[PDB]
Amino acid sequence: EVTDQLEDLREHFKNTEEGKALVHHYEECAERVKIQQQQPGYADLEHKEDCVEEFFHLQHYLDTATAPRLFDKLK
Amino acid sequence: MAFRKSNVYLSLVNSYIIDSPQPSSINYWWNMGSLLGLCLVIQIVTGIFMAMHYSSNIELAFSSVEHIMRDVHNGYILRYLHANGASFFFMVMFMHMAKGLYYGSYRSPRVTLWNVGVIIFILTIATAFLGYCCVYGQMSHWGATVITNLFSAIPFVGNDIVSWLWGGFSVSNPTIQRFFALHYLVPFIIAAMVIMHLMALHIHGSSNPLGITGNLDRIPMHSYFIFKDLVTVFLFMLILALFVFYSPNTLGHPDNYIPGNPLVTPASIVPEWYLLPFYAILRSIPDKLLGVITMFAAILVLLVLPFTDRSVVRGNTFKVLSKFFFFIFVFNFVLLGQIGACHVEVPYVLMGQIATFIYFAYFLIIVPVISTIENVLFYIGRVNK
Amino acid sequence: GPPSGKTYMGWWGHMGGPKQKGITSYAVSPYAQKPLQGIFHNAVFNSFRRFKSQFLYVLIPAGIYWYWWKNGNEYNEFLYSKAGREELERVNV
Amino acid sequence: MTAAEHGLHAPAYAWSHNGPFETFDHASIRRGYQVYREVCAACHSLDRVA
Amino acid sequence: EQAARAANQGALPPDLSLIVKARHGGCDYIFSLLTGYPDEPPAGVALPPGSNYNPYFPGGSIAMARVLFDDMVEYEDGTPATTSQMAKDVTTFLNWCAE
Amino acid sequence: SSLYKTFFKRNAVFVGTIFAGAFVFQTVFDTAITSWYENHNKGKLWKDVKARIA
Ligand SMILES: CCCCCCCCCCC(=O)OC[C@H](COP(=O)(O)OC[C@H](O)COP(=O)(O)OC[C@@H](COC(=O)CC)OC(=O)CCC)OC(=O)CCCCCCCC
Ligand SMILES: CCCCCCCCCCCCCCCCCC(=O)OC[C@H](COP(=O)(O)OCCN)OC(=O)CCCCCCCCCCCCC
Ligand code: HEM
Ligand code: HEM
Ligand code: HEM
Ligand SMILES: COc1c(O)c(C)c(C/C=C(\C)CC/C=C(\C)CC/C=C(\C)CC/C=C(\C)CC/C=C(\C)CCC=C(C)C)c(O)c1OC
Ligand SMILES: CCCCCCCCCCCCCCCCCC(=O)O[C@H](COC(=O)CCCCCC)COP(=O)(O)OCCN
Ligand SMILES: Cc1cccc(-n2nnn(C)c2=O)c1COc1cnn(-c2ccc(Cl)cc2)c1
Repeated sequence: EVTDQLEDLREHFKNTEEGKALVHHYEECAERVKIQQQQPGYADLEHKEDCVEEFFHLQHYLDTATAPRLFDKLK
Repeated sequence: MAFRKSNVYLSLVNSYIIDSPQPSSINYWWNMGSLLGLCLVIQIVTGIFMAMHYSSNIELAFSSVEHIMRDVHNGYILRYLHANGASFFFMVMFMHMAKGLYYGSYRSPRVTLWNVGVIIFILTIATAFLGYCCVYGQMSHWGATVITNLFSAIPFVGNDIVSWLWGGFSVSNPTIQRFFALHYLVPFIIAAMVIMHLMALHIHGSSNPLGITGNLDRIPMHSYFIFKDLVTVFLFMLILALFVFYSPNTLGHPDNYIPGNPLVTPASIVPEWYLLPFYAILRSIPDKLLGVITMFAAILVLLVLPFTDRSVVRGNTFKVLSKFFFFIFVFNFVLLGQIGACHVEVPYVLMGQIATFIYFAYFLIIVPVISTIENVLFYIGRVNK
Repeated sequence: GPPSGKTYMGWWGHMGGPKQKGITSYAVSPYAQKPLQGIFHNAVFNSFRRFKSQFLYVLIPAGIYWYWWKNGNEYNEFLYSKAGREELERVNV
Repeated sequence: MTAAEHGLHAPAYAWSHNGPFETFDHASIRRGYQVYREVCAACHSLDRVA
Repeated sequence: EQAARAANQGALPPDLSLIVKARHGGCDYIFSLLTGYPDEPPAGVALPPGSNYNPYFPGGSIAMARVLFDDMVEYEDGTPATTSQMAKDVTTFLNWCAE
Repeated sequence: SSLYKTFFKRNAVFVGTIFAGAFVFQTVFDTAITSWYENHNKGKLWKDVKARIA
């Protein structure tokens, strides 16, 4: 009947364009590595692209925005 | 005469803390030596009351420190005052040595007073290392592994000192049992060196911030400096109480709350904050034998200081160039502690190497050149010709 | 015991300075002076005067060592990012 | 090292026992043992607590 | 210890008596560890067989899966047992076990 | 003024009052500090939770 409060705030601060600037930046990374890893031949490689750096930039903004705002919603 | 001057025992108290002649212009930097006598008393008293509940076996050592924290009545006060008191003991001693480096207290006739002080500083480092290995945390095992492996590089005698320090083949149960017995003993050698320290002080007395003779204006110790000594004692106990009761694990490392394990290494091995400047001198030398020489030479280079100061005035009150290079040396010692807490990466292997060069070039190059320059500048700025 | 080697300090009466002649001194008891007179004109000004003399011998050595740390730090964060992945090579070895 | 090898940085929530004059919430200690007994004790020990 | 690694695919789950004081972060790290498992890993990473992604663990890959879900306990006082509510109460209890 | 042997004249009343007050102050400062602490944190102690499970 009541969902958990941390994932409610994690989408409400994804409804700002401060969030959409970092959502779209990580989705651009995901669609570059996936027209890759199906091109013919890898284990050729020694280094290739991840999206861990673009992941942490979106996670860091979400914790600056929800940390002072949460424990008044819990009991 | 009075009874306090004719008794055999009361006259020593009267000649040291009651009727002792003092220069009337000394400031609050001359209060650090009495405050170090209070620091030694707190460490001995709280450690004796904790030794009644401690076991030094390698399978009982970590859990007996937990027994003091949880079961002993007011046992958490004893440990927190002991672990935080050692950091306050090292902070005042860094301020004590820096005052005498500033006001010129190492020169004649106080050279013997400066040489006994260097011996106390080596015994205080050895004491804090031995007691940190007695908790037997995960930082205690790998800090004792790294240090004891340095003595295997001594030429033609290396696999003896290390097998005599271990009592076996690695850091094991004979190492922890003998480290606690030596930890009980060296605080009593330090207290005998403190008595010999105050004997060399009584025959010449203190200096002053002016740096000239003080035999023209003296006031007694009692009723004037006992109430000035009392001001910094109550400030000391209040800042110490703020750490023991409100932030007791700030000057520590959380990996010491894991029991030690010879089969798992930690991701980051970092000493306490007062050994970080000397840890960074060791990692700068790529050789193994030359690295252990340089880390011990960083304390024995304080004994060349009466010979390289070529100035004719004592202190740093009226010396413009010598006041500039005193704070180059201070902030280079705070940069050396920050390098020693970082990873070994490649902006930082060259920053920690040049900063070790500034440590040794201050004592042997910068001081004897800047000293003689100000002797000539004082002369030609006065002599009319 | 026997007397030992001589020093540069004595005791009350024979402290060991030059002979004095012609200096006078005066003082008044603490019970006659007003309580806490020198609390203003003291740190709000005096120590504001003593700071302004001796601060430039501290702040110029401090600024060189804080420029060196902040500039050396931000080159380490660049070398361990994705943009600084090729320059981590050819530098470390 | 890289930020992937160090781990993410935990933020600063507002716990009711932060501050120099604060006490534990003993109604949140009581409910915390109920989550230990039902979810957590299947794989973890609590060997220092009598 | 051999029976503990035998039921957890080689990994050893630690003792939780001093886990608050033995981690960089304290109460903030144990709370953010549990309520921090993503629904999917980031694109490009390759996990070992039998691993989970959690970005608060150094390295990214952890041997503990997500164990808290909604309405899995029922409190006696009547508090709604959500994911963040139950994760708040273990960290308050476990901080008392250390101190 | 004219209260000094009633206050702090005597050697045995300079130390015979600051030792006398050292226990009277010891119990009334202890009580008033404990009373302030358990009202700043009212509602979280075990005394308040045990009265809620009645
Ligand atoms: C962790 C250990 C805790 C215990 C440490 C004790 C304090 C160690 C600090 C080192 C030190 O003593 O340096 C003092 C230095 C020069 O001292 P000075 O004799 O020239 O100034 C006497 C003045 O006339 C007041 O002298 P006054 O007669 O007013 O004494 C009262 C004063 C006493 O408090 C202190 O000064 C304690 C330091 O309190 C008041 O001011 C009343 C205010 C309503 O003053 C300075 O130059 C300021 C430099 C800052 C030093 C920071 C050290 C870096 C770590
Ligand atoms: C081998 C190991 C040896 C130890 C190496 C040194 C370790 C560094 C320890 C840090 C504490 C040392 C800082 C203070 C050193 C003593 C300074 C001193 O003795 O006083 C000098 C000066 C007095 O002022 P004046 O007497 O010149 O006033 C004019 C009167 N005509 O008074 C002053 O100028 C004080 C000004 C403020 C000094 C503090 C500034 C911050 C220092 C950095 C501390 C960083 C801690 C992290
Ligand atoms: C100058 C004096 C001393 C210094 C600098 C010193 C230093 C230390 C330090 C730094 C620790 C580590 C504490 C921690 O990190 O938790 C320690 C531990 C310990 N010390 Fe001392 N110590 C001194 C005197 C003594 C003496 C005389 C004893 C006599 C029994 C003693 C008994 C202990 C004990 C029992 C421990 C056990 C572990 C613990 O309590 O944490 N100490 N010492
Ligand atoms: C447990 C350690 C120590 C104690 C108890 C101690 C105590 C004292 C005391 C009481 C004084 C009297 C003047 C004053 O109070 O400032 C003094 C002065 C002095 N100390 Fe120490 N000290 C210790 C360590 C050291 C160290 C480590 C050094 C130097 C490496 C040192 C060098 C000196 C010098 C040179 C003086 C004379 C300063 C002057 O008169 O101007 N001492 N010490
Ligand atoms: C419900 C409350 C639980 C809490 C608060 C909790 C907490 C923790 C913590 C703090 C760690 C250590 C993280 C670290 O080492 O940095 C850990 C590790 C672990 N836990 Fe739990 N846990 C819980 C339940 C469980 C359950 C039900 C399992 C069942 C299999 C489990 C299995 C593990 C394992 C295997 C590890 C080791 C992870 C690794 O070292 O990679 N835990 N847990
Ligand atoms: C102008 O220069 C000065 C000067 O400025 C000062 C301040 C002094 C003042 C002197 C000092 C500050 C010296 C400080 C003295 C020491 C450091 C002595 C060393 C201390 C000890 C050896 C500690 C003694 C050991 C104990 C008390 C053991 C305690 C254990 C107990 C009580 C356990 C009891 C157990 C049971 C079961 C009851 C000078 O003498 C002096 O020179 C003229
Ligand atoms: C490392 C060693 C440190 C060296 C110690 C130096 C500091 C010691 C003095 C500390 C204060 C101790 C003084 C005791 C009080 C004075 C004693 C006295 O009145 O002298 C004695 C009392 O006799 C005793 O029993 C001494 C007991 C010693 C107790 C030791 C704990 C009186 O002797 P007397 O009347 O002859 O005085 C000479 C007058 N011209
Ligand atoms: C390495 C390490 C790693 C982790 C914790 C520690 N450590 N050992 N003791 N303490 C208090 C401490 O932090 C240490 C030791 O660090 C250092 C640095 N220099 N020394 C040193 C210097 C001179 C002597 Cl005679 C003995 C030792 C010891």
